[PDB]
Amino acid sequence: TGSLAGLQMALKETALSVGAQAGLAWRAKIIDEQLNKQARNLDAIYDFNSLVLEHNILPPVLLEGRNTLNLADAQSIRISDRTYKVAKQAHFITTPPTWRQYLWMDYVKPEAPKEIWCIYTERGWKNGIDQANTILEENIARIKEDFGGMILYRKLLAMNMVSPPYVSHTDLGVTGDGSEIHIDDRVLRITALPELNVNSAEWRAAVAKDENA
Amino acid sequence: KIIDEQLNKQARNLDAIYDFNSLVLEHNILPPVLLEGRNTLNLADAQSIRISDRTYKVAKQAHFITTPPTWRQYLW
Amino acid sequence: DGCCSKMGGINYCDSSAGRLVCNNGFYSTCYCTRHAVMDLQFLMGCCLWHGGVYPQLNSSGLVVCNDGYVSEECSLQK
Amino acid sequence: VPKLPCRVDGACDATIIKMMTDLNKKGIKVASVGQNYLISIPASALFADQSPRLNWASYSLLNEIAAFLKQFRKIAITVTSYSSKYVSVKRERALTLARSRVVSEYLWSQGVDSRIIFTQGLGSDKPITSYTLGGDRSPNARVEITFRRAV
Amino acid sequence: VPKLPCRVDGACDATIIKMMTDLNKKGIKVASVGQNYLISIPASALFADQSPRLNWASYSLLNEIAAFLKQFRKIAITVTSYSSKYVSVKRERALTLARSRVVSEYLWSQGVDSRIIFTQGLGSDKPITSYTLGGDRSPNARVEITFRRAV
Amino acid sequence: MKFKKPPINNPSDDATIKLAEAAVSVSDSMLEMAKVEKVITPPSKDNTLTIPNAYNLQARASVDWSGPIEELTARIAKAAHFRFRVLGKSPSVPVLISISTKDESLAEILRDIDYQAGKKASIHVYPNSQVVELRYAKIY
Repeated sequence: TGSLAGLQMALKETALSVGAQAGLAWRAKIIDEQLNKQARNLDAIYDFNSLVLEHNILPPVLLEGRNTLNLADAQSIRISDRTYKVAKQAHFITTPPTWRQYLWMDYVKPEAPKEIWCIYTERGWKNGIDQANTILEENIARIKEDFGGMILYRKLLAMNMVSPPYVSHTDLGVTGDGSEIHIDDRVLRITALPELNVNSAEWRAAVAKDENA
Repeated sequence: KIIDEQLNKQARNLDAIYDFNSLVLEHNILPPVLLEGRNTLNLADAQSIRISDRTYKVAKQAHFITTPPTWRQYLW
Repeated sequence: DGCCSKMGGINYCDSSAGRLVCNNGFYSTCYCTRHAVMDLQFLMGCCLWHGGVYPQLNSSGLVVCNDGYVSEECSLQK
Repeated sequence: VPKLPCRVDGACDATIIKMMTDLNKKGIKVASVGQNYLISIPASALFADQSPRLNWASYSLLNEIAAFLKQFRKIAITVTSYSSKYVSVKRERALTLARSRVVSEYLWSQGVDSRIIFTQGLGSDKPITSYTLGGDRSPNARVEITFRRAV
Repeated sequence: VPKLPCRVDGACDATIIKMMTDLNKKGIKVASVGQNYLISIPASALFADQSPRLNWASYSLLNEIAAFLKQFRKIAITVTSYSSKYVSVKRERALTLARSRVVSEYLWSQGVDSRIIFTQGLGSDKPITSYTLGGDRSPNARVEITFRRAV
Repeated sequence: MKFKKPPINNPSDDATIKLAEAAVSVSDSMLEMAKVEKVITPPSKDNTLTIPNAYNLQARASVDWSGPIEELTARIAKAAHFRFRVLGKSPSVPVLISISTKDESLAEILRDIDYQAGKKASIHVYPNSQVVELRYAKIY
């Protein structure tokens, strides 16, 4: 061990196991209190309601990558400038989504329980706090994915690279038999889903000026 | 441990000496590795000998790379 | 222990930079997350610059890395 | 935790405050606005009368300044020298360039861990004071070392 | 029962009766007919002589009124200001609008949990008294805050 | 000669740090795409013709509302002493709005509601008859 002249545990795991849960639950409570304090700002920021399309259709989610290289193996490479992908497809909704299904963390109060006991209970406490922060960060990434994909859809529809959804509605009159009637039946069905177009000759560019003095 | 400390002290001189980055070919292709031998004799057995003046051999073949090699994969 | 000494004490951990902030407006020298710029030059373990240790348990003492190289250096002698 | 580092090495907040206080009482001006830092040195404490030759005793002051500069982490440093009007514009442009070259070399010889050091000499173009009666004793003949603390 | 709330939070009947009694003895008129509530304040206890500038000491009274308003649950509040006749119709319409704007802003800055606050200034159009001899000392220059308690 | 740097606020939470860092990127994505849309299709018309102002549309309000459109517009019209009108059938999926402002005139409240309603509903004001009108779109 070291120089030539220098050459010349169950409570361990039980301490970690009670510390991790308590740290996780306590940090989860504090996270929920901070989320509930700032409830109006998050509703103003993640405004799903004002992104909805014509017939209450949620827009598709699109993803973008730039300056792409793949080394497939030795002897072959493939490069590209940009790539676009449809991660999720459009559909009908009745209610818009909200931030609470993404960001809210789950709390259940754990009521289910000395020389070196204290330091390892404290270390387990730190581990639980760190784990809770990591979980929250992945949730933030997920909500950012949904909002950014929809926002990117609006930009590409404006710049004429996707097609809008096409919807057809049929009007029936007064339908039914003598035991049951419906007065004004209408059936709505979207017949063309949005999709990228590969004809590059119709694409439209946007040049934004600045003018002063 | 002592060897690693001496390697970490002199890290800029070894990067200046083993400069793989400025040997790379046109499309980021690592050049092949060639070997040379001079003044060669083989006594195959009794009754037969074979001699040559120089010999050249391709030890390794060229390929695509994404990053150049560094001295740390060899010397650490 | 004493991070913000001759300042007002610890204000908070800025996780965007990974540093503590003192009670005057100075950044501290102490780190407070692991994703802070630490200047690491010396790392322990073996089979670095290969894939790491291939995790089979061996009858003999050879240690083999994930790319087929054999560490004679971490291997026990006879 | 026992094998990760716990702080940037060789650096302490008490040492930073101590050396900044000692430098301000000695007469070298140390100022900080936001994260930019300025050290301003009068030319009389470093050079002879308008020659680019250091005295032997001012190397202790340059050593003290280098010990201050090792406390931070940084990317670029700028050293600029300014003087007072003597003969023409060219003579003091050459003088300030020589002064900045020598000072930045000794600072680079000591172990300041910067990536770039820029040096320039502006002559007597940018005065900070309208009282121009001294020679090299004037308060507006100086060298200034500026940098930004990085993260 | 231990985890449902047992009452609306921060509210107590004794506190409501206490503050209503204290406000009526101080001179601010608090009245209740059915479930509608009216608070009437003389303009002399709040403003200077017909300027929309509060005194510094009247903010304690506005704080007291805000502490009263936090005891209820409500949807809309109306603040209306009335004054006395000085120069033209326009000058006091502008004056009452400015007074109501300032008072409703400070009330909104404090934490009254209402959904809408409406503000208007009626000038000197609707007098509650035929004795018009005072200036701003007159009893019919006032601000009135009215609301309906919801459920 | 104690050294101090000016902004010294209350301590911060790392959850709020992460939320702010996500929000800044959302904000400038929104900014860039709004630039693109404004350049591609420049607007020509303004809803001051459909909602002009009048006397007693200049009373003021501060509002914080997160529900359907009809109740808030009825409250605004009743405060403005106007009659209230509905045209068309209300849709089955409700039209939701969200307004959070401070101190503007009722005409501007109405115009912001008109902008946020979008393709689903419209607001018209007739000052000679003192009528506020909300009409629903002929869709579905």
